[PDB]
Amino acid sequence: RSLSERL
Amino acid sequence: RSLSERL
Amino acid sequence: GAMGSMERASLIQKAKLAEQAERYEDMAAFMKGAVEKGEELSCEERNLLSVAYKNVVGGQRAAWRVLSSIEQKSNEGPEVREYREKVETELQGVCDTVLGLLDSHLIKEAGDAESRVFYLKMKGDYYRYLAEVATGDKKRIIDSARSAYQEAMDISKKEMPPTNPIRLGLALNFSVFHYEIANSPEEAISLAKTTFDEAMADLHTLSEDSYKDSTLIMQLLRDNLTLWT
Amino acid sequence: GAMGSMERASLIQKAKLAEQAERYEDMAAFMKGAVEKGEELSCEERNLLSVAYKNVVGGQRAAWRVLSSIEQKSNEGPEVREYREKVETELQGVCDTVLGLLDSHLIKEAGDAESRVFYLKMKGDYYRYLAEVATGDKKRIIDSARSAYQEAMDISKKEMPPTNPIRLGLALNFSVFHYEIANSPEEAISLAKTTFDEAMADLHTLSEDSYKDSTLIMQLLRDNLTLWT
Ligand SMILES: Cc1ccc(-c2cccc3cc(C(=N)N)sc23)nc1N
Ligand SMILES: Cc1ccc(-c2cccc3cc(C(=N)N)sc23)nc1N
Ligand SMILES: [Ca+2]
Ligand SMILES: [Ca+2]
Ligand SMILES: [Cl-]
Ligand SMILES: [Cl-]
Repeated sequence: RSLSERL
Repeated sequence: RSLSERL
Repeated sequence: GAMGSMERASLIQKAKLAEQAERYEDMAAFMKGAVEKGEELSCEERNLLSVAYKNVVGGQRAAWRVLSSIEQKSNEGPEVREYREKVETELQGVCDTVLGLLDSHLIKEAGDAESRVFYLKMKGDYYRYLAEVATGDKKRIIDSARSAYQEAMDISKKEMPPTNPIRLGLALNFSVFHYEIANSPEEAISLAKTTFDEAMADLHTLSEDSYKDSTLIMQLLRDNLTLWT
Repeated sequence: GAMGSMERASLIQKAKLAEQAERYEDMAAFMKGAVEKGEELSCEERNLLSVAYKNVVGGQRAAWRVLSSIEQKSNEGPEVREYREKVETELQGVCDTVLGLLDSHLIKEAGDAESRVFYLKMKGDYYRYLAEVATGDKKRIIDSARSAYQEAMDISKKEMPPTNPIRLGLALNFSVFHYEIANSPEEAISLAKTTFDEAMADLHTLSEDSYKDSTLIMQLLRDNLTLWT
């Protein structure tokens, strides 16, 4: 699964 | 901290 | 709501405490209460809001994926479907709550690029999460995510440098939207590459600390490009 | 309660699903509903109940420790105390719920050693968790934990072999009670050593799989003895 923005 | 029973 | 009697400053203080205690449901409720005071949010406060709800919906998404996988296997009693539906409904309620805060009235009062892009990106993100569980209506949800991301992109390209972390995280998530939701892997790859290359060319303008912030997000663009190609 | 309309078998099935999805609040609510059907619980069902509530209260204990640490530093506005109190009250409510299920009516219907020892140990455990946050009343809570553990120990020594995993986990947790709650580190060390040595001497009677189960718990006794001496 693609990586989205992290905190 | 002491280790207690695990699942 | 139940936070109507608590001071705004106390809600923010308790949101930060809840983060330290990894109590993200509490953190979200505190930040919802802070938003509902009606004042605009500072940069730090916007990020507290995002962190809280991202953690809540992230747990729900992970659970939904587990259950949906079990459900799909069983179709290769009603309990698996029922419980997947329960989690799904809770997830949709969280997304609706966030979208409601953005619509009443965070976005309309956001005039600076850093706030307006942040909120429009958030609107894209939570419609994307709704899209992940949507079945057929899925089309109008996808279009709503696309529209919010696109407006955010247009502002960010006009008003922010290519290394701005909000601009980078927006482009990252819009590329994920293209690849995972919109069945547009070529658009995803093109966006990730152009975003990465334009940020690379702007790094020379940055301090050491800003350089660290920007390159951390760029690495996620690169990791996706590795997975996608 | 809200689970009164769901079949017992469906509640158990959904508890297992919630475990797979790491939805432990749901898992606990499902198992509370199953208990409230009034039938005794099987060995597997008892462990589902324990896993669910251990995970719920474990998150609350971890949060409470973070907040209490922040609170104690601040005493080296009311928000830190207020929020620690909020988490504390929620934790106490979870413990009270579990203790209520044991008292109405799991323990009184439990006649076999494996069920009765399991439930009495659980009663000791949740009074111990109450003791961790109790201040002065703390004495009566500590005595209730001690009494439950002691009754469980007496049955386990009469009715179970020294390698029985329930007997081992009981002795482990009672030793933690002695060290962490009762200010009796020598009693804790003595209990851990005697428990470990008597289990060691019984390992030769076990199958490969039972040997693995028993030695895993024995390792925790040994790890505590290393920390305590
Ligand atoms: C003063 C200030 C401004 C911005 C931020 C910030 C920026 C991007 C992400 C993030 C996550 C945060 C959190 N998980 N609490 S703060 C934060 N932080 C500050 N202290
Ligand atoms: C048929 C059966 C009997 C007992 C157990 C069991 C025993 C000790 C701990 C534990 C945790 C469990 C869980 N986290 N679901 S089951 C379980 N399991 C079975 N399948
Ligand atoms: Ca191509
Ligand atoms: Ca001594
Ligand atoms: Cl359900
Ligand atoms: Cl509070």
